[PDB]
Amino acid sequence: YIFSSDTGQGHLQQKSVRQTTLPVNIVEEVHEEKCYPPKLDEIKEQLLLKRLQESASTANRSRYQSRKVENMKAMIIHRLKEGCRLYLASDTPRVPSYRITYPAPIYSPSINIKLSNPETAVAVCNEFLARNYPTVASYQVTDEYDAYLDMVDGSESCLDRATFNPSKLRSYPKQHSYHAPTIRSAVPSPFQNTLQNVLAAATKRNCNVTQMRELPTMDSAAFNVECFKKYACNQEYWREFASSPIRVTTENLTTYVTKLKGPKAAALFAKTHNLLPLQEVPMDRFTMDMKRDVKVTPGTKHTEERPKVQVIQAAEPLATAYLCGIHRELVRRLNAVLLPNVHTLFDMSAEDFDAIIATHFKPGDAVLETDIASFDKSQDDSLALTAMMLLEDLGVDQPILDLIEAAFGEISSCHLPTGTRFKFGAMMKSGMFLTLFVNTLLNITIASRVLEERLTTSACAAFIGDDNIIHGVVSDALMAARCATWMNMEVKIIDAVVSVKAPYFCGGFILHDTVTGTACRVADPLKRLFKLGKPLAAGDEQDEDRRRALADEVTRWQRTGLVTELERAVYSRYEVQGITAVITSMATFASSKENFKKLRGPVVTLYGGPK
Amino acid sequence: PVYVDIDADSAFLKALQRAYPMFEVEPRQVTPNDAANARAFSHLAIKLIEQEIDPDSTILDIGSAPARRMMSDRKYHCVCPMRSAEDPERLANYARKLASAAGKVLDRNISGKIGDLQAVMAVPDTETPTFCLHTDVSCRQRADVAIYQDVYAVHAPTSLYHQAIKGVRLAYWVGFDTTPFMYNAMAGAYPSYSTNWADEQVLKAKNIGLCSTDLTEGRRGKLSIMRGKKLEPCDRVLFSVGSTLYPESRKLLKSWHLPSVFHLKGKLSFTCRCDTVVSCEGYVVKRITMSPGLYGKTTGYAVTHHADGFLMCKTTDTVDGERVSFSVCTYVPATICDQMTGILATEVTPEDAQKLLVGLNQRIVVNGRTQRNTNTMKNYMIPVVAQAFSKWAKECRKDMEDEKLLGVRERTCLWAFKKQKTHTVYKRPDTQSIQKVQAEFDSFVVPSLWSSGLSIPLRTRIKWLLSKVP
Amino acid sequence: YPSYSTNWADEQVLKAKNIGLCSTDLTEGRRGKLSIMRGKKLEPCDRVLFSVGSTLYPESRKLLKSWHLPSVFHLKGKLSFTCRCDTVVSCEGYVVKRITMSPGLYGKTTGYAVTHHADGFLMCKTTDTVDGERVSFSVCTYVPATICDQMTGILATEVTPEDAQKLLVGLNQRIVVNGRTQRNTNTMKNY
Amino acid sequence: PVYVDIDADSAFLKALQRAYPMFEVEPRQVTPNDAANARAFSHLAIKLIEQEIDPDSTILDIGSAPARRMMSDRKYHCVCPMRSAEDPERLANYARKLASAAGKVLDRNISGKIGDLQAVMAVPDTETPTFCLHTDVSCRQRADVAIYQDVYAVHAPTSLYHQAIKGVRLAYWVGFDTTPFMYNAMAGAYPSYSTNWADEQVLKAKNIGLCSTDLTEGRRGKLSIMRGKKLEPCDRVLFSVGSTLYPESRKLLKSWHLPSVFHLKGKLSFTCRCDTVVSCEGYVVKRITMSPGLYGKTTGYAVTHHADGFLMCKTTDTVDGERVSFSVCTYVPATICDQMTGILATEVTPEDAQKLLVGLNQRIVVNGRTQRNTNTMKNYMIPVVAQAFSKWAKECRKDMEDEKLLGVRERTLWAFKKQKTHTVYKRPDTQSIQKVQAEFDSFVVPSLWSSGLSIPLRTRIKWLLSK
Ligand SMILES: Nc1nc2c(ncn2[C@@H]2O[C@H](COP(=O)(O)OP(=O)(O)OP(=O)(O)O)[C@@H](O)[C@H]2O)c(=O)[nH]1
Ligand SMILES: Nc1nc2c(ncn2[C@@H]2O[C@H](COP(=O)(O)OP(=O)(O)OP(=O)(O)O)[C@@H](O)[C@H]2O)c(=O)[nH]1
Ligand SMILES: Nc1ncnc2c1ncn2[C@@H]1O[C@H](COP(=O)(O)OP(=O)(O)OP(=O)(O)O)[C@@H](O)[C@H]1O
Ligand SMILES: Nc1ncnc2c1ncn2[C@@H]1O[C@H](COP(=O)(O)OP(=O)(O)OP(=O)(O)O)[C@@H](O)[C@H]1O
Ligand SMILES: [Zn+2]
Ligand SMILES: [Zn+2]
Repeated sequence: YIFSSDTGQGHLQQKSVRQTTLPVNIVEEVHEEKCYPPKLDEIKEQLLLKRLQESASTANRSRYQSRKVENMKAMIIHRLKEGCRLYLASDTPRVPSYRITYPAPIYSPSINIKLSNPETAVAVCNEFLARNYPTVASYQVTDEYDAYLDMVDGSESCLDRATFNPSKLRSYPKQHSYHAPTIRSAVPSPFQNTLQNVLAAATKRNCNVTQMRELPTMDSAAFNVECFKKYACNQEYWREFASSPIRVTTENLTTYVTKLKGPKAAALFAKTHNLLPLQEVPMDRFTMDMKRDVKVTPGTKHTEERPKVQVIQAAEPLATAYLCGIHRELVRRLNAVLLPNVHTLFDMSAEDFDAIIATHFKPGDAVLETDIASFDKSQDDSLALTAMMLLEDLGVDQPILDLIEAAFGEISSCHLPTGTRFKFGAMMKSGMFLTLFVNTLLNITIASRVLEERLTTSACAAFIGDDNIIHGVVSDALMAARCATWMNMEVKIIDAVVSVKAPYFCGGFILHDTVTGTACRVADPLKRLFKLGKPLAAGDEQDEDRRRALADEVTRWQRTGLVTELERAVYSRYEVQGITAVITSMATFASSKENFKKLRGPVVTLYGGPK
Repeated sequence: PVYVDIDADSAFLKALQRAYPMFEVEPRQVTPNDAANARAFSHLAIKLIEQEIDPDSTILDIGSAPARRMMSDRKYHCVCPMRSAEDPERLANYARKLASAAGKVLDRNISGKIGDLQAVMAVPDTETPTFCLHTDVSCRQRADVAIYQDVYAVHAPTSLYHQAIKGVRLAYWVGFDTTPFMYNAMAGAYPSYSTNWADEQVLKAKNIGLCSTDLTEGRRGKLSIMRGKKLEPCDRVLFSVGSTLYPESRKLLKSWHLPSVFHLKGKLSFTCRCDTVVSCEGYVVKRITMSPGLYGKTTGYAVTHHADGFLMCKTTDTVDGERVSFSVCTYVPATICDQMTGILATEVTPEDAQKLLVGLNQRIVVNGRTQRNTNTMKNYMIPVVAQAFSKWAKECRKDMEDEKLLGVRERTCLWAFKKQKTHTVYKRPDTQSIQKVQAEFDSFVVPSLWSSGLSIPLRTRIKWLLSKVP
Repeated sequence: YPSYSTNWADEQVLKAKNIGLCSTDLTEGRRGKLSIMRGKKLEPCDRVLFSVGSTLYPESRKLLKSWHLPSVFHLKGKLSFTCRCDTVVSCEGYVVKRITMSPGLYGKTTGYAVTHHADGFLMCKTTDTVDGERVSFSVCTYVPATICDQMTGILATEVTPEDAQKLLVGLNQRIVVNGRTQRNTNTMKNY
Repeated sequence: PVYVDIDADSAFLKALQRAYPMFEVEPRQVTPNDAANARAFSHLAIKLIEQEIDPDSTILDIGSAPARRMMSDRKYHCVCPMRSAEDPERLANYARKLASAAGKVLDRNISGKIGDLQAVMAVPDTETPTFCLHTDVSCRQRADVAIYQDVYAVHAPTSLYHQAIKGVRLAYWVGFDTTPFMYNAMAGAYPSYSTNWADEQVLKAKNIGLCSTDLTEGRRGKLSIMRGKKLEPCDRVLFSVGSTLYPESRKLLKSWHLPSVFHLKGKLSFTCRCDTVVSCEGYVVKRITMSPGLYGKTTGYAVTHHADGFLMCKTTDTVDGERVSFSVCTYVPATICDQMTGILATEVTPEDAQKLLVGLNQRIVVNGRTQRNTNTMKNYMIPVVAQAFSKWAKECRKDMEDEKLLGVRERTLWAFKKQKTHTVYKRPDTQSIQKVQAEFDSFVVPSLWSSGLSIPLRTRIKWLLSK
């Protein structure tokens, strides 16, 4: 997710495109990446398969999958191209674009410090938890009978416009096997797929009705786009972009499918026999998915109240494959119209982010961080109109806009195992292929309107998802009065000062180095610490990608000139002392395969076995 | 409004209101009795009857306690033989209350009730318009309405005939349902009223509602000379309502399962009918009418309507260390039966059925308003009930895998047929049951000899209590 | 007659096991059952028993079938009349019929009776156990119109009995919230 | 309103209110007694009894403490023989309170009590409408109501008969439930009242409520020549309520488990009944009504109603260093019993059952919120209860694999095998039945009355009353 996940896969790429070998900033030109067209070959597969049988040590098998997957990719292109005959177009001359590059970052040396006995590391971590979090360290006294306790008490829900069968509401637990954790953090296990959990998750009541597409709604949207184009964008690209539309093209589909992996291509291939046309695919029908992981934050709140259940609304598989070739062009056009001091995390890597903010943040500087998650976007219909107006200005072809618009109105969801039907009104968060883009556009628009001209005169601004940071801005009564037109809790704002109250961004800390004198971003150690106290399901063999992720994260923590700063940042955020010992404990855990085995224990089986 | 002695949080209030839609019921608890549900139903039944009886009409009351009829503004004639072990307590209480409030109100013919009670104490064989010491056969008072309240010790055709020749044209009966005893079962229960009954031969069981056993280790055998090798129902049956014990007989219990129409032939002929007007989870109210003369024809059938499930299966248990098998019957709420329709389409093990029933026994609340209760049925009957459903589903799959021909019953020179196993009987809600009974009666035998049953010391005590009139 | 809690059965199948009006007892199965007669045929008789609520009414088949009058019939005797029969009200089993009678003799008779269906009528073969012996006969019932309309697509292919039962249960029981109006209804009886 | 000596935040308050819906119970703690729960029930039971009896009725009192009835506006006749070590202290306390309050109170007519107490002291044989030194079968005072409160030292059929011939038509009894002693158990407990009882032969056990042991290394054995191949309950039982010890006898305890209807025969004939009116987690209140004559017929059966689970199982312990086996009994709350219905559908090891019980007792969750340390049931009884459920589940499954035929008993070699039983479990809303004797005709009258006073004692009360 964004920077890096627990398995070190992340959402960002790993190729630098914003690096230069000169001590000054240089403007360059954006180019295109050529893609190899797949080709079909059956005679090679037949002979290789027979040659696979006679001798295959290690690389002989790999040639078979590469040949087999390559055949599947060619077949998908041939079938997919025929469906969208009424929307296919050709290549028109492109509009050139330019971008700015920055010099490479400088880092301080790192020294490794670790203990020897792995059991002592567990004792230190347990001592740290008890001293700082007394209630959390005394919760576990028996096994994990959460499923049984949830069945004993009844079902409480707050639904709206839903139907279900009462005869299928039964929640007797099934077999559950896991490994007993060693760290005394009480991280819950993922929930079981039952009808009771589905109703508990859908306990949200956002029933609000306003003017759908009337005159007052249009007036608010018209003002919003005016502020965005006046305080956050330059005027050198609008007229050129309107002349050249964006349409579905063979190159878009060929490039997209080639980027998929093995298993993903096979899954898509299985749904190409009865291929519906593009105009036949419904755009307002979704399916319900439950398989998720619970989210826990440092503190003592999960030992008193049960956490919520996460859900996913999945769209049609063919809908996200026909039109997913226009995401790259939309990103390029958006980056071209933004001001040089306004940045977006799309199409960057970890190193590029460090080089941009290398010489901007210094001690004693005020930074404003604001999130917009706590806001009901379903109350006002103008939030959807504003996004469409921005999309139309960017140069989206007219019939394609109708297909996109159909997914932002009335939608329905269904649960296949139980046949449960749900209906929702205007919704912004979903599982479609424009979710981050629309959220980023709305985040910039909200900030631009509230801050007015204070956004233009700034040193560095970064926007991604629902989080943002703006340099050199404080909190005054003018923004409170402007934002209090409807209510007061639209957004949450926090004031931060470098080297005194470290700013928080995307689950990390922004710190200023001492030896070199440059800014850098590091991860959150407490978030990792609670995560090692999560039970591991039996039969899982993913205990090697996590060790490498921990090893990389530990090295970044032990850089010289950042030990003292990290201590103060954690204390000013969570009011906790003594994290250097925890970091040392993490170092010895991620040193060998056998040292990582001390975080687990004997296997415990519940609700299973007729003995 | 009518007040009942139950708490406000009980789930039985909804059932009572549904069965009595012409009243307004409120709870008011003043006593923690263990049989509150049973007593509440009887209180409401009497109120309904009094609204259907024309006033200024005298009423007979067979086997009554006169303490609870004192405040009623009607004409009651109690028939109180001195036959049971509770009679002396009832008589003393009746006298004490009469004298203690002889002048406070004096508006319910208190003086008359005292006057004729003294007359009976002088001469035993005396008839008074309020009290007597005879039986239902030896009584001589003439009336037109008879009321039976929890009577199980008389023969219905004989008792009814003696009332008819004295001018009675209407009768009422209140008591438990007699359907389980027509199926020849060994044990049963009424969960809603906390009532358990069992045969005298299985009082040493282990997993029924009325039993007691001991701990043993296992010895090779017993030198019991008397060998029966038979286990069949007998006459003796024991009842337990709350914490009270009542012995009963099967012959008298089955005699109250009357058909729709029957004839009584003797020195005079009568025609009678029988209908059910109130039914709630085990308690029924029956109305019987009589008319002189013979009309129509009889068939001899009894019909019972089921508003909820009824089960009768076969179970295995150890009686006094020996493993045997018998039959058990019970009642099931309608909501539970409805939601098991989809599960029983295939074969299911008893282990799985028990787990499903427990899950279905939990509350469902949507938007702050409840839809399913937290305890629809009691938990001590789930194991036996879950076993019954397992066998029922098995017997349905075998029936549909062996098809016969239309209009032909196969019986295969000598021709013979085969009988199949039947280990469970299930009567779903909204389903009727029909039985065969007798509809013609012509024999009415009586002892024809009455003897007094009152002792001298009891007479002196009653007179002494009534002596102090202030 | 599910909508009125009415069940009727023939006098020869009163000891069945899985019908509306029957009663049986527990047994263990026997091989040496012999009977005096060797009856091999099972036709309905003239005696039928009705049960409305908790009340029993004996009936006869010939008298019941005599009220299924045609649309036009002639009564010939000392005085001749022409008669007609119409149905004006029908609701899930109960009908109201009106007959007009006029003196004289007119027209021509055909001899057909027509019944209009608004809900749905079924009659199939079932296998049960009567007095411990397994036989087969026929039963009939009424089905609502909404259920029949929603089963059109499923019966295009072949379906097993267990699959059909599960689909019917899901269509029958439902709870709808839709703001501030909860229903918890049942379309048809579950037995 | 009625005030009880109970902490304001205890779980027993809800149980008391449910058992007495005609009163208003409020807590007021003034002393840290170790048996507070056992005294609150007795206080409420007496108040209910007085409310239903009419005034101006003479009330007897067998084995009472005169100091408790001093401030009551009722007629009492205290039968107080001197046969216990706690009796001389009670008499001195009664005299001290009587003399101290002489004059300040006028509506309780204690002036008559003071002078009348002086009369019996001078001659310890004369009768008195307020005091006496006789026994239950020796007093010759006539009344109509008799009250027994925590009495286990008399024979019920004999004591009741002697009261009936004096015109008594009502009786009451307050005490512990007799059901555990009818099952012939070796040890038991009353968790709600902090009461433990044990037999004389198991006083040196290791893992029961009332026991004590030592530390040993393990020797070859003792110089024992007697065989002693029997371990059966005897007629000697020790009770412990809080910190107070009471010895009892089994025969006298079982005599109070009276049937529903029984007859008394002799010079005069009586018929009577026994009923239960109050029951709360071990304490019961019984009412007996007696009438003269002879009516009806008897059957000799006793019925007990269970509002909460009752358990009895076989356990293995180490008495004085040697392994033995015997049976124990206890009570289980109704809420715990209902929540275990699903899990006992399978075969569970004692370890799994014990862990599940701990989670239900300490870490329960309601409405999505966790309530820490509710402690519905006391923790020291969980290990034995967990084992009982494990054996019960195993026995039920074996019964399902031995299906038999209807109404037959197999005989080939004409003896039938008897199965083994290791657990008796009574679910809530289930009744138990026992067979007892309901015909009593033989009675014995001592007629050997003799005083048990002393000269130094008599002087003490005389000095106190001669202020
Ligand atoms: N099987 C049976 N049940 C009875 C009989 N008499 C009463 N009952 C039922 O037992 C319940 C309790 O009886 P009560 O209403 O308390 O009678 P009571 O006059 O207060 O005195 P008791 O009969 O001693 O309890 C009644 O509601 C009846 O349903 C009987 O004779 N036989
Ligand atoms: N087994 C048994 N229990 C008794 C006896 N007497 C009293 N108890 C119970 O012991 C409990 C402890 O309360 P106590 O403090 O003894 O009552 P008390 O008479 O006010 O004070 P004491 O002088 O200590 O007896 C009482 O509530 C009784 O229920 C007895 O003789 N045998
Ligand atoms: N003809 C009668 N025969 C018997 N009892 C009668 C008759 N008429 C009235 N009764 C009343 O029935 C009651 C007698 O019931 P019964 O003799 O069966 O007592 P029981 O031995 O305890 O058995 P049960 O449980 O049936 O009551 C008495 O109260 C009596 O007033
Ligand atoms: N007829 C009686 N026989 C014995 N005790 C009586 C009698 N009447 C009253 N009591 C009282 O019963 C109380 C119990 O005395 P008991 O003879 O049982 O000796 P204890 O061993 O100290 O008590 P317990 O046996 O109950 O533990 C005495 O205080 C006595 O005054
Ligand atoms: Zn009379
Ligand atoms: Zn005396």
